[PDB]
Amino acid sequence: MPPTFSPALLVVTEGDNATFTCSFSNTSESFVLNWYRMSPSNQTDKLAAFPEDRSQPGQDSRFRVTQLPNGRDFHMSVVRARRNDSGTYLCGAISLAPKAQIKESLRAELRVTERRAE
Repeated sequence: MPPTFSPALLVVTEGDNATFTCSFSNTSESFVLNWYRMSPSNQTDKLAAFPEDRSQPGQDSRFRVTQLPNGRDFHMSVVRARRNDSGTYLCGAISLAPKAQIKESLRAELRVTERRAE
């Protein structure tokens, strides 16, 4: 039922492929799923989408969407995360029609900790 994005806090190490889970419910039989970073200025920046609504080849390819065999569950991965990727994130969906509008999920935190000594 509700548009969800979890865990509410993900803690990872520098160079990890940091993954969150989105979950969505819709009346529309088909839709675009999309992903955002939320700024301290309270704006949002587009990261990735499925089907790919990212438009341009200037999108950072580290941000990955993968569709799960659950049928309505989705893997949002920051492939090779650095300390600068720490911040707030949130998920969304929108129908294929031109009259559509974005349904957003609740927000979560990404936290990237220092690469350990070995």
